[PDB]
Amino acid sequence: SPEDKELLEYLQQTKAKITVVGCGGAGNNTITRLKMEGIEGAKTVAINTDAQQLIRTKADKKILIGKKLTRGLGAGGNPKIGEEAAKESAEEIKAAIQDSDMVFITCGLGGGTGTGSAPVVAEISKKIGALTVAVVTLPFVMEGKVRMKNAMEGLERLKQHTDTLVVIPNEKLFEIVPNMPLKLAFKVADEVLINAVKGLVELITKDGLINVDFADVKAVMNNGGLAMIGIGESDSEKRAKEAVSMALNSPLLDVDIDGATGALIHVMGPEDLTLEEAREVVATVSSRLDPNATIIWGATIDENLENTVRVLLVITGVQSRIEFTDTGLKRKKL
Amino acid sequence: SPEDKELLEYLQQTKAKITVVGCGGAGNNTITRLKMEGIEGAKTVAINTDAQQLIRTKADKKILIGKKLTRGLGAGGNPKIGEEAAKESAEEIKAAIQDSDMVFITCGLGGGTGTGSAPVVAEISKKIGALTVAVVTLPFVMEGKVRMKNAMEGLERLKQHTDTLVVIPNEKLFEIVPNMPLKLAFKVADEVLINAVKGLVELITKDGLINVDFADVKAVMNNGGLAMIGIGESDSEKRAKEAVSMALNSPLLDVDIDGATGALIHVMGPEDLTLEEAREVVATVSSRLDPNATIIWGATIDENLENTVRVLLVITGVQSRIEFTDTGLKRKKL
Amino acid sequence: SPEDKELLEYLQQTKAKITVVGCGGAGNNTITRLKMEGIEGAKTVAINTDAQQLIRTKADKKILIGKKLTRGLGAGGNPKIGEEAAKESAEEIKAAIQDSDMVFITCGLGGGTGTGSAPVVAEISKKIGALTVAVVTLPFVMEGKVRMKNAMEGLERLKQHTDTLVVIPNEKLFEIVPNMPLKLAFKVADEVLINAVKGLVELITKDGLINVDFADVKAVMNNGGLAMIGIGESDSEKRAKEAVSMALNSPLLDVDIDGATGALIHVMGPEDLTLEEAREVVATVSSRLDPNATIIWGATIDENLENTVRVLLVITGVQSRIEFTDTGLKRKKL
Ligand SMILES: Nc1nc2c(ncn2[C@@H]2O[C@H](COP(=O)(O)OP(=O)(O)O)[C@@H](O)[C@H]2O)c(=O)[nH]1
Ligand SMILES: Nc1nc2c(ncn2[C@@H]2O[C@H](COP(=O)(O)OP(=O)(O)O)[C@@H](O)[C@H]2O)c(=O)[nH]1
Ligand SMILES: Nc1nc2c(ncn2[C@@H]2O[C@H](COP(=O)(O)OP(=O)(O)O)[C@@H](O)[C@H]2O)c(=O)[nH]1
Repeated sequence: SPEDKELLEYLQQTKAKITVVGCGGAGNNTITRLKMEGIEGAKTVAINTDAQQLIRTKADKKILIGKKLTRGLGAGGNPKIGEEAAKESAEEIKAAIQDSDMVFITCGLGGGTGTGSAPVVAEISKKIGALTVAVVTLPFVMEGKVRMKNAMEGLERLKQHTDTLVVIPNEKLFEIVPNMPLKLAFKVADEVLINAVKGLVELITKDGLINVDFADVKAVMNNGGLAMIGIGESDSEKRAKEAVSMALNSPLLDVDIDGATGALIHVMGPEDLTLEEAREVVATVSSRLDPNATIIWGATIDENLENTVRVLLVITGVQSRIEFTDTGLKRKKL
Repeated sequence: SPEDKELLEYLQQTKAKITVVGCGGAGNNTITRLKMEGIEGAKTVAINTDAQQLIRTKADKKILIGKKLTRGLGAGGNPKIGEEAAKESAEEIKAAIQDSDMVFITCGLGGGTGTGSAPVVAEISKKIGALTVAVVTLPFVMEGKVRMKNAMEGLERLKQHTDTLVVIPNEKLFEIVPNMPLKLAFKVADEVLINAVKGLVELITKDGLINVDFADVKAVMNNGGLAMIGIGESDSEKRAKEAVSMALNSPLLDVDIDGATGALIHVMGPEDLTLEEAREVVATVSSRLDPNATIIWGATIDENLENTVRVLLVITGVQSRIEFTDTGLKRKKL
Repeated sequence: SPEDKELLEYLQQTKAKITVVGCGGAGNNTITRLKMEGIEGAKTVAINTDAQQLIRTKADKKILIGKKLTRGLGAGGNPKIGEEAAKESAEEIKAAIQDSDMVFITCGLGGGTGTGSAPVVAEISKKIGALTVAVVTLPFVMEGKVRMKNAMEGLERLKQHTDTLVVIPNEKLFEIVPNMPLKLAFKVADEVLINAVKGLVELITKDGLINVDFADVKAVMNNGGLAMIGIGESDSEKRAKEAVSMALNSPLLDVDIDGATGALIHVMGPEDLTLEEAREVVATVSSRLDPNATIIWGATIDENLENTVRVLLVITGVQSRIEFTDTGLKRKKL
């Protein structure tokens, strides 16, 4: 029977179905790059309340949300509209992430479409029973108080309908290249973003020097509460050791990780990458979290990655370590 | 791309998408006429719990609701059944008004299908984020106490899922042609209805001596609370002046309009209609509402409208001026 | 018009649309038999969280629920998973029972897919406004305390989204053939089940010596609260009298029926079945319930039913007569 045959086939699926949804201009901007630089095994869905941005975007599926609310003309920086536009198009959004086993909601918090629609796309995803993960940034302080109070509130809302929520405070990007002209500001942030997102998807989707079990990912990530990134990499010949300290020290991991469970580690390096450098990476890390943290890791080889090995680090469940003030992420004072 | 092309096209839409849903026998009866006399740019959806009436109706789309509840055999005057039949067919109803920018729910309150299903079609419409407007009548007192207590309760329910709700008390039709035999009763009511409904749709959809901005309509109507009609027209040569006083005095505007915001004014007249008579119309009106009422108006020319100019008047947000007793609309006593 | 023609046709439907949904292994097992032995006018839908069982099943439609939650690999005896798998696939489940006028949810309570998914399929059915009926069993005591505490809780949950819920305690199967080896245990239970389910469907769907009005069924069954079965049959020549006492005495009707309203009686017999034996059957029964119980009955002739007449008995609204302890159905002590 065509139903039995279909059933049989189902059992043969070997790969997890990952869909990436970018919201608003920045999120669409991100989707456009993954769609070009390629995002190993993942479909891209861009959703915007602004038709012009949506149109100049490159994605697998485009959805103009808020068609009656907005008119294809933007949400004017208003999270309330981003939200209704998304609520108004729930069906359509859900129909795009419907078959995904895992869904990543990415965007720049602070605007109206992203800040308002991300929590909506997230709650819709959770309903269809998918692994809901958000890799989202916080505005630069230069952008002002209203942009951040809005970003904060969005983060809070996004917290409730998210399995794991990865926050990247653009402000620390300045702790990485101190005298950056706002120009690069958003170009650096663009980079960090595409890394955090691609680093995570491939860690789960790209064949490495280890089989990384989606069932494990789902296990851990199912409870990443509030996670934070760490990126590091060494040109030198003591790579692993330097790439993981860089990472463990990135100003992006702006949190006290001592009391942290779960972690996802992706070491990427050239063909001369060793399962041992990977392990070095993993233990230097394991050595700093709760003694029982569940750690997911993988190791992939990157063509264009010269003599270097990057080390993406996603430390989860740090929400008790942080303070959600409507002025930003404040490292908790107990 | 077919998605981009589509997106582009979207931006070119110039006309608001209006769908008119008539519920129950009277509502279906109304839809049948708009479908014939033509309702400038608006699709008609008739929904009934009675297959026989539905069948003899003329509409763009027909929906037999309550197919399992009822069996295509009516709701026997019961609002409770009108409601479940509609709740039972929500999906189907929603699929018919799904793309509308604006939805009009029309019916004769007092029966079972209309009284029960109108609030359901209204809440469904609001969910899809459309401009939900109801042009609905109240039964004649001859019909009795049960018919009205049911109509009242329906009006209340309809209040919660409606952007603006236009009430037409058939009882005042007698204040217009005093010794009317019940025959005409429903023939007069039929007229007033088709006017209130067509007058409003064309005001928004028919090209006049002024561009009427749907964005303005949505603004005002988005808050018409409880509205009431006024119809007037003058054969004479001081038209505007006579047509707007007639209107301002119609026994149908059975409410204290002094404290009213928003209003929609549609003056229709022969080709010799002036933008000035229209303005006369509008100011005589503006002069009687809150000094800051938002007034939407338009002016269209009607072929078959001899030497006359009709003046439809929809005064909104008068709900504080009225008393909802389960015996009818009582002009509030503060 | 194709819409009018369609409407017309609708009015001509003469038969109620019955869909039977079996959940989990036992439920799928049951569906497989009705699908083969044939279930007079009823479509079969098998739903399972385990692909292997689903595949070896025979049904009109198969649905693998919990595809993201479970992975086509079972629910491991967990009701919590049976539930999420079903909640996760609500749309798909609903799309299969969507046009039914009546829906039967059948399964063996105690496992994870059935116990968890039956209440979900039931609440979904009630939403589409269908006659929701469950013919479900309770585990044998040999299976242990956890299997039953889970079955009990499922029964409770199933109570809330069910029009009438028919419980068959497998434990009393031993009061019928006392020294049964667990082998037959489940083979006897298999029989009783296929009878209770087919007996009820045909009583409503198979042409007998009486027109049984679906409108009556819906009336009664709409309020069967907690029902219990009785099966009996006589080889002899005083059939009716013996078949109805057997039935009235079956250890399966483990409840005090004196205070019971409604009942459904299906007497099946050979071609020499009399409308009078049927009436004998019905009055011996009527004589023992509340003096105003609404009794639905029918009478059908069965080819392969030698000189015998079976008598299926479904006595409804006995929930006040029973005690729901998380160790089984205890005949209430007031
Ligand atoms: N990385 C990155 N962030 C951006 C970019 N443009 C804007 N943002 C950030 O994202 C936030 C929202 O901007 P935008 O994406 O335009 O918002 P929306 O379209 O209204 O949802 C801002 O507060 C910025 O910090 C961009 O090109 N790259
Ligand atoms: N204008 C108008 N009103 C009607 C007509 N028939 C009934 N009504 C009114 O509408 C109410 C409901 O009647 P009907 O449309 O038959 O109700 P339903 O079909 O049961 O929902 C009555 O109480 C009447 O006042 C009609 O032909 N024209
Ligand atoms: N009649 C019958 N009952 C069964 C059969 N297998 C299991 N059961 C009963 O149904 C309950 C659930 O078993 P199963 O159908 O495997 O559960 P599930 O697949 O996990 O939902 C058990 O506790 C048994 O009492 C069978 O073949 N026939």
